[PDB]
Amino acid sequence: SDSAINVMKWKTVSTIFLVVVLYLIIGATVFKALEQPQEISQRTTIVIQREKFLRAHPCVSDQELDELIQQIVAAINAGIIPLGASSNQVSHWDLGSSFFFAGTVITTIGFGNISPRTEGGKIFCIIYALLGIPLFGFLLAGVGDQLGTIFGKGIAKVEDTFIKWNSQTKIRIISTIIFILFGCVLFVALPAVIFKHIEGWSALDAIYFVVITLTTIGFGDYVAGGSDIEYLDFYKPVVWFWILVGLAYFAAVLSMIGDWLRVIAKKTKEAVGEFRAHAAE
Amino acid sequence: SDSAINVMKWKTVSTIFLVVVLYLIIGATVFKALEQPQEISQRTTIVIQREKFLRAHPCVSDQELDELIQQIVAAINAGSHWDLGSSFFFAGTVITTIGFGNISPRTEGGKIFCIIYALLGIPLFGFLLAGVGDQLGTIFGKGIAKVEDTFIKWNVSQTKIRIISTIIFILFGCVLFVALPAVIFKHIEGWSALDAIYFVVITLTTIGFGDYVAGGSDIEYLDFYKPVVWFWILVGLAYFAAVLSMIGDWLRVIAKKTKEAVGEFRAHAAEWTANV
Ligand SMILES: CS(=O)(=O)Nc1ccc(C(=O)NCc2ccc(Cl)cc2Cl)cc1
Ligand SMILES: CS(=O)(=O)Nc1ccc(C(=O)NCc2ccc(Cl)cc2Cl)cc1
Ligand SMILES: CCCCCCCCCCCCCCCC
Ligand SMILES: CCCCCCCCCC
Ligand SMILES: CCCCCCCCCC
Ligand SMILES: CCCCCCCCCC
Ligand SMILES: CCCCCCCC
Ligand SMILES: CCCCCCCC
Ligand SMILES: [K+]
Ligand SMILES: [K+]
Ligand SMILES: [K+]
Ligand SMILES: [K+]
Ligand SMILES: [K+]
Repeated sequence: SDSAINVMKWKTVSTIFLVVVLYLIIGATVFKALEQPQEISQRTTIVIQREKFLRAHPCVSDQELDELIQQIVAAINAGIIPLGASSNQVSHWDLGSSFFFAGTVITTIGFGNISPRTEGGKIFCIIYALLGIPLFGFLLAGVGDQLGTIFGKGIAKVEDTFIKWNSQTKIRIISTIIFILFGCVLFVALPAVIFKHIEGWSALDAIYFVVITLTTIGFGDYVAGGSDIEYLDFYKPVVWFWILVGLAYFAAVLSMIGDWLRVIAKKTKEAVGEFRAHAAE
Repeated sequence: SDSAINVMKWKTVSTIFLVVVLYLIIGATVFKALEQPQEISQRTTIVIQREKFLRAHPCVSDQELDELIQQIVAAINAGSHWDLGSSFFFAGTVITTIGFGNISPRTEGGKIFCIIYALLGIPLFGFLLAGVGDQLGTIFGKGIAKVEDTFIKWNVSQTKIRIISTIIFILFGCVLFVALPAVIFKHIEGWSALDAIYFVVITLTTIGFGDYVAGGSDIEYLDFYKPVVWFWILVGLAYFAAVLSMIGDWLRVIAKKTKEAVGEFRAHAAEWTANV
């Protein structure tokens, strides 16, 4: 029965779909709860700064001020810092920042602090992506395998010495804790400590950047290297290598959580089973 | 030899690594080629707009202008952005990992909630998107059951018709998932021809720069539009996941061919050299 299993699939997909829809509603409501306050409190305190310099210089047209701000905002997206005290500046598409940008594309982090304006760039980026993404996948699978058997040598020693009197399936719980623990050391903690001390970011700002970068949501609200500071150039290529491996590690993490959410479904599936079964005597 | 196979692994990974590294250098050089010009040409034509606004409105001092720019820069860090709908959008950007980032959490809590929202939401979404991939997958399977009987009872027959089935995937696919939505984005947002195709590939590859975001301007939006784009993403993502996988498998073959092509090149060479 080829279509009997497919009916059992749609009943699965539709149920999940509604879980996601609900999860989007939960997230939505929590975010507009978290962010509506700081929005209106910065919105109300920006029209203080507007009407302070609306009435301080009426000799400028006053309708043109909002035009001017839109002219500055539009040029900000090309990467400007327009100032009287500073008119000579770095490039956003230098030898290195374009190489960064290839990175943002093939990883699909896509920070977007750098985005192509040139019609050609867009078209080259389309084609650069569609081939580069699947390409990178192989590197990242390879680095996942390489890291995968690396940690396999770590547990071969640990699953023999901790073989005292009394199990197989229970030491599977202890191996996974040491993954997540030692993992979140080199790939979340240690790089966050370095970003904090190098970029100058907060404690959370650096952890947040790490999860945003290595999940590959990559907002761009934080980008490591993106200010003009100094940069030791021991720094820049370490972060490349961090991403390369960090991505691989998170791909496992997110898969692990994926498989956790398999079980927790099967458990709540069976837990609804027993809840329906007893049903008030 | 447990380490003889592992040396054959690292020789694979390292060779790929250098392909990617080289590919990054190729892309880099092409982008700085494409984009260095438009950078300096917009940089030089923005200090025209600066020094025009001293001369066209001397009312403003040179000193208050740098205050003004700092007032704009400070407001850039804020960006309603977090209404009923735009936060729901933002959950979408997170669990899909498109992450347009036109909306990003400023609140310490938002960041922490977003970390946790992502780590659980991403794997969750994966299942929906796998389900929609399966559903779409057997949908197109019914499309080729009809097409692999009418064209396989006459001319140039099978395993080469595997080439013709995959062209009709990519063709009919790029119709509902690249063309048709790009046509609608062009006419709704007001974007160019390329701008809409570019947004599509950027959104559905999930690079999601954010330089284009469908819904992200303050245009009047029909209550038909917003939830169509959701549904577009939901399916569009699935379709591209296949596409990018297909290209992935293409790059398997081309490697195996150049692997074997180096094999024969070394083989005739090394035996030519050896006779001496
Ligand atoms: C605004 S800027 O572009 O002009 N400044 C720079 C910004 C970032 C980098 C860089 O390479 N950072 C490490 C890195 C590597 C690969 C990937 Cl994929 C992502 C990241 Cl974050 C360099 C210059
Ligand atoms: C600058 S703004 O945020 O305040 N304005 C808006 C921006 C976007 C939307 C919206 O609903 N887009 C549809 C959508 C949904 C989910 C995903 Cl993953 C991608 C997309 Cl394109 C609405 C308002
Ligand atoms: C200061 C750093 C904040 C990070 C706090 C850790 C959050 C990680 C939670 C992992 C997801 C499990 C949520 C459990 C809800 C039942
Ligand atoms: C964050 C909560 C999302 C899932 C709802 C739980 C009920 C399970 C339905 C069987
Ligand atoms: C309108 C520009 C489209 C170009 C990219 C489409 C794929 C063809 C590249 C070989
Ligand atoms: C060792 C694998 C060589 C891979 C070559 C990739 C070809 C891309 C050409 C567009
Ligand atoms: C817009 C033209 C790009 C051509 C790329 C070819 C580089 C080998
Ligand atoms: C972009 C072309 C890469 C060619 C390298 C092939 C080495 C086997
Ligand atoms: K992204
Ligand atoms: K992004
Ligand atoms: K992504
Ligand atoms: K992906
Ligand atoms: K982005």
